[PDB]
Amino acid sequence: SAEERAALERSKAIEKNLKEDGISAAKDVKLLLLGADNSGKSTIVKQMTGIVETHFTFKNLHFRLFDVGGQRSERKKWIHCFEDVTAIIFCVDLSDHESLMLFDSICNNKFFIDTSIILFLNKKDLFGEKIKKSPLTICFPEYTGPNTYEDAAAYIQAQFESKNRSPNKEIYCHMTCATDTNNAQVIFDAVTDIIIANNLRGCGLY
Amino acid sequence: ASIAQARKLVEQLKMEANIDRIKVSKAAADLMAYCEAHAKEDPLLTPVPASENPFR
Amino acid sequence: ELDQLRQEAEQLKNQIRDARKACADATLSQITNNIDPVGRIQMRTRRTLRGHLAKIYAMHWGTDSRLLVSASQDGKLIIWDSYTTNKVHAIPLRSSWVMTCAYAPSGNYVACGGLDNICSIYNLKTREGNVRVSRELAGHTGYLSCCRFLDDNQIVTSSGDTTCALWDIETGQQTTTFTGHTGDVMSLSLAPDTRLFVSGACDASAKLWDVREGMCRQTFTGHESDINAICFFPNGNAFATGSDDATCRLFDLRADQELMTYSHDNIICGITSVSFSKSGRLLLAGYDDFNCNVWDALKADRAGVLAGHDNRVSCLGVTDDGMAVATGSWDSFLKIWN
Amino acid sequence: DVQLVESGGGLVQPGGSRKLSCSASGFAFSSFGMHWVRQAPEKGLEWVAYISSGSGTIYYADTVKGRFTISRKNTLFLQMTSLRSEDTAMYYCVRSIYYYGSSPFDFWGQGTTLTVSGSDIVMTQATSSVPVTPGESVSISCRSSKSLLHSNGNTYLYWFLQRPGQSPQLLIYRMSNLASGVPDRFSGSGSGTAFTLTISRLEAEDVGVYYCMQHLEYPLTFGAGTKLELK
Amino acid sequence: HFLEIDKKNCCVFRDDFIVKVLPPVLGLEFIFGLLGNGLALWIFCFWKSSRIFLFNLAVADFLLIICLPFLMDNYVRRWDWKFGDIPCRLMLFMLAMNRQGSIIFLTVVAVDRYFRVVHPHHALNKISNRTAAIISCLLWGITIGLTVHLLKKKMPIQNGGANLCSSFSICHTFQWHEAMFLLEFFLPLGIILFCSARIIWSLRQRQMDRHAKIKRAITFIMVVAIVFVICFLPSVVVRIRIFWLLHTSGTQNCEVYRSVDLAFFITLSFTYMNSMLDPVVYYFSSPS
Ligand SMILES: CC(C)(Cc1nc(-c2ccc(O)cn2)no1)C(=O)NC1=C(C(=O)O)CCCC1
Repeated sequence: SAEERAALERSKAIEKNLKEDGISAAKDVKLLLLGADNSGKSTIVKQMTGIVETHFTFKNLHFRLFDVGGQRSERKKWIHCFEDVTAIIFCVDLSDHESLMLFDSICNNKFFIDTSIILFLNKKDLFGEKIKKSPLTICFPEYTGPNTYEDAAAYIQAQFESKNRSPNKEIYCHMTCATDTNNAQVIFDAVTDIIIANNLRGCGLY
Repeated sequence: ASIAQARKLVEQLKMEANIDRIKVSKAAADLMAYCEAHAKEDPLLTPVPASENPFR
Repeated sequence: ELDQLRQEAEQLKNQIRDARKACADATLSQITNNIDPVGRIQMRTRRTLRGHLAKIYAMHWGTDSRLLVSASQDGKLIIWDSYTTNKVHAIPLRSSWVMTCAYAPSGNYVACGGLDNICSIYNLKTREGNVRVSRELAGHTGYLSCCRFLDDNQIVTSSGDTTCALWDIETGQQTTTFTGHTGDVMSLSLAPDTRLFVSGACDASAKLWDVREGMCRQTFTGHESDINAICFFPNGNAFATGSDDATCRLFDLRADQELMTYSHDNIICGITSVSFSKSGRLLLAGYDDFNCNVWDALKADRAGVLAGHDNRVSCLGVTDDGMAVATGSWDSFLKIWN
Repeated sequence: DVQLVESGGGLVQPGGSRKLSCSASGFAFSSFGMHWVRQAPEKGLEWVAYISSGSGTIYYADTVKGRFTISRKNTLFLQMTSLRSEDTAMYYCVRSIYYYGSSPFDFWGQGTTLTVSGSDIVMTQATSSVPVTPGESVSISCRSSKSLLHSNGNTYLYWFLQRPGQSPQLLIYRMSNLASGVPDRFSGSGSGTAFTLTISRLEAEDVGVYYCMQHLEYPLTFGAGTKLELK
Repeated sequence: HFLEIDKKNCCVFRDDFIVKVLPPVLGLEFIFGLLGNGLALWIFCFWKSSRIFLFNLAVADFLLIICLPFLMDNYVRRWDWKFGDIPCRLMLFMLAMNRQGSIIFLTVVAVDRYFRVVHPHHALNKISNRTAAIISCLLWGITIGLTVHLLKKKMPIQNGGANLCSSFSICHTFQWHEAMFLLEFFLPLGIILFCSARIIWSLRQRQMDRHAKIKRAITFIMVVAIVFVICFLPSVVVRIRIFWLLHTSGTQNCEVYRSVDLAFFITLSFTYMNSMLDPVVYYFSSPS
């Protein structure tokens, strides 16, 4: 052929560059970060109108967190972009109701019936201070039990966990006091459990 | 605030309703005539032979 | 005051509906029943453009009908030489969440956009030999869903903030804003003469925008769900809108109402792309069912299926000369059919 | 700006060795291919060596193979060994990029004067010199032994302009496409085997020497060159 | 019974108890293995690294059971191998290649599971289909070269009035045939046990064994090793008894070998029960 040989040379070179880039990017762990406004997403981001990406490295995994809550548009026309995320991190402020509706919508979405959500119950100490003056009845009028941290927090967690229907997913709940830096380790543990579950699925055993 | 929005909507409807409209028969006949006149120049509906097909 | 305005708006809607019903003295099928069918229009995969490592969200042909630009969520916008499958350029996007791309009619520039709310105009004919951003267009409050060049100097974009805007790329500021949609303007298509354009929005309506004075001219309704794709009929006097209601419809600009409906009982997947052949007789539509169908635009019946993808087709486009149709899919492969 | 400046000229004894180095700045040197073109003290251009992007392939002229080698910090080198008496020439550093719609040989270096103490496509220009005056129109013709119209439809004749005291500049690439920045007054014509560069409303700035080059296959043989002289 | 082959004395028997017991078991195994792995291959045909390793194991077992009806004909006619030279050299080679491939792909599937559970983030878990395919082809090449040396031998062997097509003849010398037969059990058993134990311990220590899926994903890794053990151990211990008797008493009088030879040929059918029980790794515990 003519200098089309050199054109094929260029094509092969940039094809090699594209694989190398794909190989390098395959090691990243994509996580979708969701929640209500001031629910503690930025709090954990600090501790550790468009889309906002936050990335951190922990034990040789390059976690990428996408705080897509800044989009002032309907989710269902772009939420399919994140259908391949490893897990969804859902932040809830215990010191604050629509978070349950949002969580029901996101956990049961068509694209996320097989993506397991991670649930963080932030503001644990603020909730413990709040319960000393008011009981959950204000937030949950059907609540019938003692005004205690151990029972009220467990009831809230049960209310959140009740929203899933697909058996093929799990909800990894955890409770953060906004002062502990352990959240990175918690995310690592949840992500690695999700990964080995997906591997057992991909070997036909799970 | 709603008064201005309603006025804008009704002004849009007024500027939209006055548009002249032809019968569906004429528009459909013209679309069919365009589709007929360019039928011989449509490689997808008249299959192209491999002698001149660039994607052969 | 408010009640009077609402009542007058309702009366105007009734007047428009009455005029539209008075114009509909016949139907497209009732006239084209005598037209001979095109038969089984089958075609095979001539090229397979491999190289994207993630879901492809947009594809656009150059006006020269040989080069094609494809954008994928992997963060790369690759320009393909479709005759020889060779990759000409690989453009690393500043953000991976791309939802659309465009090829300038002169071939000098390429546009990109997505959840960034920013449209980036890449320059391909740089003196330095590398592809670099010329201007970054910002100002939309929501994700940019579609963008089309009118020429090298100006570009029109549609966004999820219900606004379509016309940009002056030389200065980087909006020249004209188009408002009136209730929901996201998920699609756009400039007329062949570029004097006016349409936009398909998620409130189940398509509006006819005129570029110069920047005011809405006509609005079309009839879909029962969000419109995902739109395309002008080659004559420029009609356009087909493909909705998520598993149907696509042909509208007439001069008749100001729908003409034909392309639907099938065995189809439940929503449309993702719509395009016409060069003569406008065949309407190829992409579906979420991993398949793409070819509709005889004058008869409203299927002529073939381009079933070659393992995932939903996200973009489709017939060449400017009509010699081939490309389909992009979430399986990361773009196939050329002919 | 885009610059190609080279160094390493001067006197050398016959049979010696010397390094010619080309320095590139202002452009993506890694993505471009680079050539070496040399001009005899009173003759036309001649192609010497080519190194592709990423050093994937290297080509040499018939009279250069074995003696020189080309290597590429954004710098290009020519290791010249066993210099003959006939290797004296001014050596230019030429960039080129290849893809659909690209314009090879677009920019040329300034050149370093260096002095010492049969199956290829031959190409000829029928007229040695054409006298011309401003305002009129001139026509330089060039021919090749083998047809340059390749099966893919492209014809690979290139036209270059060398003003006196200046490096060559690309005018027409692939025999019909006007190079970037060149005034519209130039035009390429002809197909198959005979080609012609037409200059309409010629000006005093177009006076110089015109070379025709093929790119169908290496070596890239230039024409003898047609001198457009004033009056 | 007495025989002389390969410059060494041998003795092989032809008891009718084989006729009485074996053919129904062999026929049932053949039918069940066909109905299992032919359907499994049909599903696989109409991919991931684990999936193609599983397909390779299915191919090995399918080839073994395809060889098997020739052994049906061989037993039904009392080791009168009327087929002759070339079918004997083809059959013995292909059977012995199919077993060693089945064993080796069981082991490689166990190793893949171990790397998928014990070291999830290791790069081996994201290998491309090309690398897995070339690894599978290399492993097939190893299995084929490990046995092709037995194809060259001038089969069959005449004993009395019967034309025997066999290689497990008992006698006092050594062929690679016996050492590798006894390592293809011992070493793969070691790797299987190590990998299964590590997977079980890693799943339980991580406190997700309580999940219903990870409550069967453990039982189904235990039963894989249990099936391997039941299927192969009896033949290997009986041949160990053969070796013991040969080393302690020699072959000067083979009359004491009738029962143990009968046991040897009655237990090798367990290497086929491996093939009928194969779909435990394909069908069950899977959603598909
Ligand atoms: C050939 C074989 C298998 C004995 C043998 N195999 C090997 C060997 C060595 C190394 C290796 O990696 C694999 N195989 N060496 O000897 C044999 O006699 N088989 C018989 C049957 C069977 O086993 O099914 C059915 C009845 C007839 C006897």
